[PDB]
Amino acid sequence: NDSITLPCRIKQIINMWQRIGQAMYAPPIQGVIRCVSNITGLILTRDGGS
Amino acid sequence: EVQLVESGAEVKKPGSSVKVSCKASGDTFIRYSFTWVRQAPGQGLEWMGRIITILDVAHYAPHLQGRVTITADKSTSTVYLELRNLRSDDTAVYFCAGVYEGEADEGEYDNNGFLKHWGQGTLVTVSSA
Amino acid sequence: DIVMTQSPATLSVSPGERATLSCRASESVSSDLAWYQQKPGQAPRLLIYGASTRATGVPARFSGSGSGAEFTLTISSLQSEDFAVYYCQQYNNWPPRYTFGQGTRLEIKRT
Ligand SMILES: *[C@@H]1O[C@H](CO)[C@@H](O[C@@H]2O[C@H](CO)[C@@H](O[C@@H]3O[C@H](CO[C@H]4O[C@H](CO)[C@@H](O)[C@H](O)[C@@H]4O)[C@@H](O)[C@H](O[C@H]4O[C@H](CO)[C@@H](O)[C@H](O)[C@@H]4O[C@H]4O[C@H](CO)[C@@H](O)[C@H](O)[C@@H]4O)[C@@H]3O)[C@H](O)[C@H]2NC(C)=O)[C@H](O)[C@H]1NC(C)=O
Ligand SMILES: CNCc1ccc2c(c1)C[C@H](CNC(=N)N)[C@H]2NC(=O)C(=O)Nc1ccc(Cl)c(F)c1
Ligand SMILES: *[C@@H]1O[C@H](CO)[C@@H](O)[C@H](O)[C@H]1NC(C)=O
Repeated sequence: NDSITLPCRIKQIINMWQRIGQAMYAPPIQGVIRCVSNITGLILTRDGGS
Repeated sequence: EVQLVESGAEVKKPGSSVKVSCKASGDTFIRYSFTWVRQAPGQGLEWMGRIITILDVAHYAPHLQGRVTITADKSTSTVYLELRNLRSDDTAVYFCAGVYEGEADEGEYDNNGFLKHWGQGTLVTVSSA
Repeated sequence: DIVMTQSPATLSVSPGERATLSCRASESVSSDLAWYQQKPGQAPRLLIYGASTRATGVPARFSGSGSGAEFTLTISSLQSEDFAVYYCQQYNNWPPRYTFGQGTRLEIKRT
């Protein structure tokens, strides 16, 4: 029952999703950061072919 | 690292406006911040203000605010300072400084404040003669 | 207005000896301070950043520490080319309003 891993970075200059813009924020916090979820759906896209 | 060459020293008549340059060379240009600091002969250091390239935004000093203007240009890899209403009380030596920041182009950035590399420091004489 | 002051107004000490300097703040500046030495007429040099660590490519005989409003730098054993004026500088506040210290003159303790 092995798992999968993914290389998650933390950014600081992002393109806002509310508008057409760009934002900055402070560097990350000092300490341990955890986060638990469970994907329940997703978004795909076809590919024009024959 | 990078190297910061400057322009040639200058003399300006009072009540004028001065422009001064500083060129950097040695590495990818955006990934470094920049700052301008000056010193009168044998005195402390006068923090003038700084600029962030990747966003191209500059911050200025409170009691200097109004007659200052920093600017940059990613094409030619240079930095310009301009100062307005020249007054003889500002003859001094000037320095352009920088510091690495991180993978800006990929959205990483840490906004350091201190000053790693340094230039020589041009000299500006504002006076009657 | 946040203001720092160097101390003493002048330190003097002979070779083989240690120098001690203390920078003074007006509020709590958590870990934002830096130390540069300037030989007269020369481009200054970065010694301590983060107020707790040493630069790269620099002799290990320097070290500082401190917090709150009191900071310090000490060098245990002077050498022949450590004769320069020394400045402390903070970069804490945002929006950025940075400021520089006074600077203290350092020459040998010798008659
Ligand atoms: C999908 O839904 C889930 C369910 O909520 C959600 O997961 C939750 O995510 C958040 C953030 O990722 C988690 O919240 C953190 O939880 C830790 C754990 O706290 C323990 O102790 C508290 C004490 O009261 C208990 O109540 C609690 O039950 C836990 O046992 C908190 O400690 C975190 O607070 C810290 O982080 C904040 C970030 O700013 C700080 O501001 C805050 O002050 C705390 O900081 C302190 O610790 C820091 C650690 O470095 C330190 O640096 C600071 O200086 C300070 O000392 C935070 O509340 C939450 O636990 C998750 N729930 C789970 C896993 O069940 C997902 O996020 C959501 N999906 C998405 C995409 O968001
Ligand atoms: C065919 N593609 C259509 C398409 C493509 C790209 C984008 C849109 C539409 C909308 C938006 C454009 N407007 C803008 N960028 N201001 C842009 N999306 C975003 O910027 C965006 O999701 N940011 C974002 C940041 C942080 C988090 Cl946590 C996050 F969950 C999301
Ligand atoms: C997915 O995780 C959330 C948060 O822990 C939890 O409330 C939810 O019950 C989980 N999935 C389901 C549908 O059980």
